Amino acid sequence: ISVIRRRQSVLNLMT
Amino acid sequence: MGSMTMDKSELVQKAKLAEQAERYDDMAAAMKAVTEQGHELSNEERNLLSVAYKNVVGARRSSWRVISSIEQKTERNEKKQQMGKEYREKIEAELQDICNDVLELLDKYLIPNATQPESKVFYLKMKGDYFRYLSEVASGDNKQTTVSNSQQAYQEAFEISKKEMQPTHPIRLGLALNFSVFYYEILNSPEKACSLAKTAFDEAIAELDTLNEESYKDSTLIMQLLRDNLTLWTS
Amino acid sequence: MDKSELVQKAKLAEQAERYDDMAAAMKAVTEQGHELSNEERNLLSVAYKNVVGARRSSWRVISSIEQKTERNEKKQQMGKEYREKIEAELQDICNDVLELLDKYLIPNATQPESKVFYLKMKGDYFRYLSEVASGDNKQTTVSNSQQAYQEAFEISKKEMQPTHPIRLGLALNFSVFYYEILNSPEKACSLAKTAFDEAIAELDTLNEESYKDSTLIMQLLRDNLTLWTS
Repeated sequence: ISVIRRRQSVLNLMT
Repeated sequence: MGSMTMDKSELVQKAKLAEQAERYDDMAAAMKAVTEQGHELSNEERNLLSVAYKNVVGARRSSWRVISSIEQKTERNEKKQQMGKEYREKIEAELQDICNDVLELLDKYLIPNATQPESKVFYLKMKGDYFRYLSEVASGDNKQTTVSNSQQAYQEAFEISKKEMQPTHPIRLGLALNFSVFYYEILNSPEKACSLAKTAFDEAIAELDTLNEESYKDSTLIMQLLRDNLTLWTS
Repeated sequence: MDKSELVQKAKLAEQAERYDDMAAAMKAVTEQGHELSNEERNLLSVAYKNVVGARRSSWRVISSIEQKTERNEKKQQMGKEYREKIEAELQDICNDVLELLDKYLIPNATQPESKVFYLKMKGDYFRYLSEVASGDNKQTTVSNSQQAYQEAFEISKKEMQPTHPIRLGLALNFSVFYYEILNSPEKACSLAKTAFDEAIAELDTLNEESYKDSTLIMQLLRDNLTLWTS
């Protein structure tokens, strides 16, 4: 609160 | 203390904290130590390792593209052009250190300890990915070598996946996606890239009926990326 | 590297989101001893804001996880030790900035505007130390933060217009200091409300098109005031 399309590749995340 | 006096479960807990804190260098160092203990990684550990290095290398790839784009539009000033060129080379040196570490892990631990075909395909795809990242910045004959090594790893993965996995399997689909990017962007072979991606998409579309709700979500997630790439490359 | 090469490196590092590189370059510029231009001053401020900001964010996350960890003493203790590592990095960053301020920036600042800018910065970085400090260290950092902010506040009141973005930014951060460090919502609200009202009374006499930086900060003041009152 103080003062201040591209081609796709994928990584598989199973579970 | 140190990673050489920690057991696996402690290093995994450290990786998970580092992930939440967005300290991806720390997260990669912890999972590298886990991998170097020599035991086959669980799915959770493989996810932690891959996410860590994706973010570590990803920050450098992104910086490299930014710096390279600035170099194209930089006024012809000797001091400025030397600064940008040495700065791009600094980033290139880090990217090559990161990729060589991952490729060393793959050849020394991950690929040789893989006991199931799904694991082999995953790590061979990873090998293909990280040689592709080297190829993105490589030049001359070294580029010939990293490109050839990327292609060979992807191809070995591709052959196993066609024999041991259904066309809807997310890793087979993700392998096709990234191998297609490799043909399009690295080999500048857009027809091969489009035909590889379209074949993977079509053959998976043909078998969605075989999937339950959970598998259907997993598969269509990556089929949409294949469609997005086809749309981008053919429009 | 001469100053021109270092400033160019800082701009490249900013574009590449490599803020530790950016801060190293602007630190080297500052240690050359000359008075910073407005451009170099903003590069230094942006760089360290992002460097310390990444550690503040990590600290808040690890603190949260540590505090909410029940029925797991090993994760709890690892969270404590990780937090302490992040705290040590945060203290090193703040120490570097404060050293630059005391050695180079504040002594070379002759104009009221520069004095206020750098005194505000000194208040900010002592405030960041206070976010993680405890005990006697905490008393020292909170008092030094307050001292710097109050010194900047009195200069900006005498020498700068109420619509000046540096004066408005000091009021914003000083009110945050009152709210979050001193747990004084009433002081924080009075500070933010007075700075807003004085800015609005002057802005009404002017064309706001040239004061976009002021109105942005004024909106932040109003946003804090509405949240803090509620």
